[PDB]
Amino acid sequence: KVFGRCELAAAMKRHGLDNYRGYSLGNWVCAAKFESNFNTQATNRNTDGSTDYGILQINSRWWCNDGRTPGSRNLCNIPCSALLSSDITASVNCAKKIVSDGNGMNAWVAWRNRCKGTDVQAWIRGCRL
Repeated sequence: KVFGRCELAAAMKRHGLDNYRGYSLGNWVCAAKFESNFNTQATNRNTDGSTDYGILQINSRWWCNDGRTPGSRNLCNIPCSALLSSDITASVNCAKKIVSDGNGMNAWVAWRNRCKGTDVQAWIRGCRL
């Protein structure tokens, strides 16, 4: 499923992402935008061979098991395909584990290079959340 800006923000708010670990809702919507383009089915294969899955592009070498990434820790203990679902609960739940990791949202390259230090609040303005 391809979400709308406000549609995804309300879904993330309800799943408890607004200010989870100090990151306001706009950060999460901005990240999703540049990581998957709001598309739950997005997959991207990396040079190291791991693949990124879903709305929040969660990585197979550490967080999920896709049955093809050797040395995968599968920290969120879940098959990567579960993350391409129209229901974002699994993505959001694993993302919470990733963000509490000590590196924060810097773990997402797109957040770091395109959202960090911007008016992220512009991402949820005009939304009935």
